[PDB]
Amino acid sequence: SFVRYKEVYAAAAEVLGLILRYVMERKNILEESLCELVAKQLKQHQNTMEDKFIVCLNKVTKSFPPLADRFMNAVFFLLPKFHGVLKTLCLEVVLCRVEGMTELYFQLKSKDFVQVMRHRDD
Amino acid sequence: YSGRDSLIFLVDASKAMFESQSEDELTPFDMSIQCIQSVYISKIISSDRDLLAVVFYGTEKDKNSVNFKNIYVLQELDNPGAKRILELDQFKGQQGQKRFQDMMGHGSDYSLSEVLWVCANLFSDVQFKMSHKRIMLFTNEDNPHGNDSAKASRARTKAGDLRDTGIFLDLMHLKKPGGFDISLFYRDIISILRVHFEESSKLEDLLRKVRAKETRKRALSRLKLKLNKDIVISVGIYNLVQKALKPPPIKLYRETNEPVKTKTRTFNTSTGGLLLPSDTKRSQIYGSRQIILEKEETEELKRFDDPGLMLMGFKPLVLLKKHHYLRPSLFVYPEESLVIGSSTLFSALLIKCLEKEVAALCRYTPRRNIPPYFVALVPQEEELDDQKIQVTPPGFQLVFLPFADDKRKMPFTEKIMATPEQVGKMKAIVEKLRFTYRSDSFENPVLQQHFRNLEALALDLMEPEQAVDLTLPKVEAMNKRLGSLVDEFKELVYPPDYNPEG
Amino acid sequence: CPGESLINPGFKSKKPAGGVDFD
Amino acid sequence: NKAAVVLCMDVGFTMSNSIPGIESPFEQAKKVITMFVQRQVFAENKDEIALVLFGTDGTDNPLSGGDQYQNITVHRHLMLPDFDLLEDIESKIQPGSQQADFLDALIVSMDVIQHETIGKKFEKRHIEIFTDLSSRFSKSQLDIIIHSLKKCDISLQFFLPFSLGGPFRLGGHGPSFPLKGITEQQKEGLEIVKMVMISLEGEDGLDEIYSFSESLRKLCVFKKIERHSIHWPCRLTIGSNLSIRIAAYKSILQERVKKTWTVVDAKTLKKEDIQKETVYCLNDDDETEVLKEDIIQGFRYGSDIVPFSKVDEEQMKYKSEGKCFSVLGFCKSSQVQRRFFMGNQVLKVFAARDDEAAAVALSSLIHALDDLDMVAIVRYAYDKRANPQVGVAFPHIKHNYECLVYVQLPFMEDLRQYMFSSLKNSKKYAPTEAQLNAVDALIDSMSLAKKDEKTDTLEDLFPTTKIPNPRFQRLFQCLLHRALHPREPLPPIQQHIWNMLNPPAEVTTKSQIPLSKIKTLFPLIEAKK
Amino acid sequence: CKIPALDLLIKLLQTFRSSRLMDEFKIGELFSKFYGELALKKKIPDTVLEKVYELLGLLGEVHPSEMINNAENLFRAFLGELKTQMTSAVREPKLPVLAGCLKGLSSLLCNFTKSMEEDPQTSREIFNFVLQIDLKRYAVPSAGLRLFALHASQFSTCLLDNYVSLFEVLLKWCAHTNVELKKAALSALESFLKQVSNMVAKNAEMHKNKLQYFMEQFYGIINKELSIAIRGYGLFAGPCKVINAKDVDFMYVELIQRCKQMFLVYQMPSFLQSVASVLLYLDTVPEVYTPVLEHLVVMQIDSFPQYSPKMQLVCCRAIVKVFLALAAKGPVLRNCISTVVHQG
DNA sequence: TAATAATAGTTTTTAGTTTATTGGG
DNA sequence: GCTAATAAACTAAAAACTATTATTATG
Repeated sequence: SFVRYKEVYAAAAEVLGLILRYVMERKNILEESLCELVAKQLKQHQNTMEDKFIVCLNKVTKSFPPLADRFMNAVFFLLPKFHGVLKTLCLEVVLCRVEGMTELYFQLKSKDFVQVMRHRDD
Repeated sequence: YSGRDSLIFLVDASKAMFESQSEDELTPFDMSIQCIQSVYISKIISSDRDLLAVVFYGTEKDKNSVNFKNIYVLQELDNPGAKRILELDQFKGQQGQKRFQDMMGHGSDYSLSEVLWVCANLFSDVQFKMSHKRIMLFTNEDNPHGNDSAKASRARTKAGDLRDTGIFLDLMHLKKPGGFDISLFYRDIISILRVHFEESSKLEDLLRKVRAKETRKRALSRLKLKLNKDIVISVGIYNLVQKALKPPPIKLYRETNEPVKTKTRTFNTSTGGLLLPSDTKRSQIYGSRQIILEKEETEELKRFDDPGLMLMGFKPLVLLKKHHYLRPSLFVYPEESLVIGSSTLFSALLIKCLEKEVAALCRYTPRRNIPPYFVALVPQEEELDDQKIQVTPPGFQLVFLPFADDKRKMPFTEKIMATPEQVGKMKAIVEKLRFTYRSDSFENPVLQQHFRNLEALALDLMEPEQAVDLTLPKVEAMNKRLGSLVDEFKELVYPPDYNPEG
Repeated sequence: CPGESLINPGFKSKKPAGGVDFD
Repeated sequence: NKAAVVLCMDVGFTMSNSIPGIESPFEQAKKVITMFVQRQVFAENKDEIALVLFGTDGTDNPLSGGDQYQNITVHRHLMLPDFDLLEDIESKIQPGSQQADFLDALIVSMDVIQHETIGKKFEKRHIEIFTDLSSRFSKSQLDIIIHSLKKCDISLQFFLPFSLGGPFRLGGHGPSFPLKGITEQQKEGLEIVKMVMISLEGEDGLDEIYSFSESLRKLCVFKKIERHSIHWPCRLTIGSNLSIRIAAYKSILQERVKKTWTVVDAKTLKKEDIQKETVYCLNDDDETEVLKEDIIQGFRYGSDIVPFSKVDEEQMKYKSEGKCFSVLGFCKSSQVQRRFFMGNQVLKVFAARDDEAAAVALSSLIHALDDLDMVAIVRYAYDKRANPQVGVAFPHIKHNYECLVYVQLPFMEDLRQYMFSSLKNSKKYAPTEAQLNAVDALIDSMSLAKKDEKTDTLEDLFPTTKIPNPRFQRLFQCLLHRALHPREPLPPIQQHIWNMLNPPAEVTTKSQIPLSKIKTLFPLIEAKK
Repeated sequence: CKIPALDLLIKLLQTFRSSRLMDEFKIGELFSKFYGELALKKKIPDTVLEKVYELLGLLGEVHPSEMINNAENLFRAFLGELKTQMTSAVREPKLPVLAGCLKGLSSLLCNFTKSMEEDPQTSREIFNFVLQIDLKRYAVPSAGLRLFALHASQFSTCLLDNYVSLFEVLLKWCAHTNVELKKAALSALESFLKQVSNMVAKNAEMHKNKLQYFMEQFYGIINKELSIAIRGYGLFAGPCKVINAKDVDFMYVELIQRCKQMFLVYQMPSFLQSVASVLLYLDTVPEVYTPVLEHLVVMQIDSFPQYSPKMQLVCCRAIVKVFLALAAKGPVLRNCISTVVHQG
């Protein structure tokens, strides 16, 4: 939650996402309470600012896809607002959601994918 | 600065809102039409810097970027404009509704998941700093999704997701003869016991036109009051009351209506060549001698102290004359941005001065090259109403002390008394005319009439609304309640031949 | 929320001007 | 109209000297007369001013018939002042060596007034004299002088180097001169002048004798040469069957400079050679010029702008029907707080003069409203083109007259709402007991009110409302410096201006220790400017 | 007027720098229109929008008399703007872009105007003296340095005072961060040194400044600072020919000693320029040094590589200077040039 | 090789004008 | 019976308020 320099919360997201990927080395689940804690921390004072929020969410989904379902609409809601690499960042948040194949076509076309894909950002 | 407010209006395109059990009353469609007209007029007056949209569901046709059937966006999220008002008014009335039904469908099925999707997309289109996301639905039936259990399930799932995403859904009761039937399908689905055969929940205020600028919260200046020279405390200065003035006009062309800019030039006379500020010399002629000076000395002669406050001392509230008023007062609040910990000391000093009933007199410097006046800081204890909402902010009232040369001399007036029975007559007259005054009771009729004319000409009305002036005394009622008392006191004081008018 | 304007969130509900009564 | 004012300054040597660390009474008197004359000139008053000097080395007056009114040199006769007068006061006025009776100077000055009040009229005849009372005087013409003043109605005000009734602050609070150092000549002169003006005026005689330093922060010097405020001839109305003629006055009114800064050339120093124009050219099309009247005002309307001429509004304006003052109702005085007193001036209203019935009615109203703790709601209209406004009328009774005070009141449009946090409920900002006690001690050491001995009355150590605004003083100081020295930098703010600006140093000495307590007990951190 | 205005104006600037003297002659009327538009009382144009001065700073045209008449008006406007901006008495030292713009216009205008022939020459010069901290960028100090370097000849007979203070402030400016500031300070310093050397050469009071300002620093010097002193000694060897000429070659002699330490790596061009100057002032040369200087210069030519382009240019300039110096002595000319080309 | 830091862009007064308009003589 | 300011409305103008964005730092 300490957003003063990027390394602080960046490395915090790094370690916590690694933990959530390798908690009990994916052999047991009772630390889901900690997943709720980190999700709340995301909700607490970060959805009101939503710039470091997307960064930490991106990293943790790079380390743990199944959490991002808690913010699908959220990560969709924030999509058109950004215009720089932030957009880019949110993009790979979608990449981790192979489990998100419920429906994305209507989302992306409503999110107006065609402009960002048409734009030349390799 | 903080976020803005986003409003979404979603009316059902069906048969229910175009019909009523009593056609003498307004159809739900049409009454919603005047409702949106009134709210858009109020928004234009107050906060035209926000986003408003119009969209319908249940229509036979559809039009939306999401391309959902029976979902037709009528207006995108935008600042209100007279074009929107007329675009809505052309469908107003028991003939505008027939037109709407003519070139626009209505009555088909729909999906609340679909409308939630399209409204979420529309809100997502806004890239500005938002704070409020209010969605107003317009239907009088909780059944249409109770018919299909899966439809209700997905609708309430999406509604929960939307309300968790900061979206606020509020319910507009609509006149259902069988009852709006709340608590059956809505309070479990809306973001928040009479079944509401009627519609009026707060539609009375929605239809009520409001004329107020309602400027958002802002800081006039964060001055930094010095105690002696170094123990200095950051404070915030606001004006909870501030004169509302007519916005300035807009110079435009009388043949294209576009605003024409103006450029202003200082130049020669003998030659007429364009000149520079260096060529400009301040002059002042006293008697027969002209003194020449420049601007910089003019503001430096107004520059004595740094922008801030310099305490003069402490004085009981009784030592100030009630008629001693110069300029409308200000409000002072503790500030912890520059000086941290000043809130504790502000609380301590407020408590101590409230106990000691002494106000703090200070030397005030608003900005650079500004005159330091004398300001009295009266304690202002917080007051809560019945619902415990702050009706009096906690802090200080900063009033201004006029100088000796800020007061004018008058011809001397003698003292002439009156009989106590005349005083009793005055008391009886006052009691016959007594009431309780509140600050929210009287407006500026001149401004209200100017407004009404402005919207009337914007709407191209044949006639403007007449402003109701509450500053006009009802002479007939006052005379009815007084009767004898007036001429009784007249005969008591004024001679029968000597009327007040010579 | 009670005592708040549904027209404008964050603002108190507005009531029509009461004029004057007599006691 | 016009005031026949003359100044009689002693050019004696006695006040040419002073205690070290205290400016000469001659010098302080020169400062006071310079500020008086700078106000006179820079206000461009139409009041003739004359200067008579007694105690001069020479003698120059029409009454010098040999051993009569000697050491009296008349410097200036009765005419309007000028910058030449200022420069003569600054330079031509020098400390002399002779002394003379001030009664002789009074007789000479009054004779000059009589010889020069002719040929015109005067709203007032006035004179001030600066003296230290250390010069011997012959108490012989006191009765004749008093009778002549009564028969010709000339007002007087006197000022002294020492206080009338340790630290020394010229033009500021604190003792001006100890009262134990006055010579017996000064004491006898003080008694003589006390009885003279007590007989001349009555009991308020002691109110016109003052000190220089206290007069530097007060309008007592100008208190007898001012102009009354014009009335507002109108009629209050109650219903359709009661109306009383009124004469309102702006008791409190913000002051502004009456001389704007004219712009002239940098070479010829002429406004004529430097005149003005404005240009309305199209924002596009290579700045094509829109004709001056072709522009028409419009107005912002939400997201749109509508063309809208002034003629349209003036024919659809909500007209105000003339000048009227209609009462709208009555409410309790407790229903109003000081934060709702709007407007930039205070109308201390009055009824029509010489209307005893109106006076009786207004007194009855004042009594009824005061006994009931009650106030009135009234509507104001200056004239047809004015903007109607609402205001509050509350009683105000003086020892010699009752009155009603009008202050304009706001509408809902003027109201704003800003939410706050309950500091009294702030758990993170609860003051400690030691901090509270230190704050209380500082307040005791800082208060400018002392409970008067043997009485319940309360005194003020800083009478702000009797001090003028110091923009004009420094303004005129720099103006005269530039006029006399248009080659030199502006003179800084004079020390007496700080003396009136600063509170008494005794309160500061009391607060010395509790201020240290506060700064030690509060961990206040700052930020970069 | 926004960032697009910024970029359009800089585009116009770089256009005049690139395109100039071919057909860009439709600008005098544009110049007058720009003068009028800046003279507009409406000072909405931000400090960033002040690059208009760089706009008005013009060198692409022959500048007919119209711009000549406007020049004095511009100059007094700059004096007023500088007086307004610098004074911290008004608590407004804000000159984020204005002062640099005035620098640019003065640089582009003084190339053909206002030499040392009148009083206001020192007046604007005074505005240069006031040149503490510039927020990690240091735009305007470097600007003043460049402006002085361009027209140091326009400030003569009035820069002689404060000589030690100017010298030390130049030293500190070239001894700071922002290497661009350092090189601008070096350019201004060398221009100042050239001007003062010329003045004291033509001054009959050269002894005064010599004993007051030059010998002190010259002996007190002993990084490029040493090479800066090498320039100083080489240029001040000139005036010593006027007074105590017998010492001149004497310093030249010890200069030889210096390159003895050098013989057994950027100070050599300074050595070459200094010896070129002294030989220009010298008349009789120790012939024992001729093979010595031959060996030194050919070793310098051998040491030409290992160099960045900048001091390659510096060293070639110094080589040209030494050739010009040796050009004064016919037999020395021919034999030295033959030997140097052979060995090289 | 990639992070921070003054920094200009919309509101809002407010000092100096500009309007004729009542008030008289 | 001989003309007379005046506050309102109108400007300019100046400051405070969020809101960003080169810039070294390091390599």
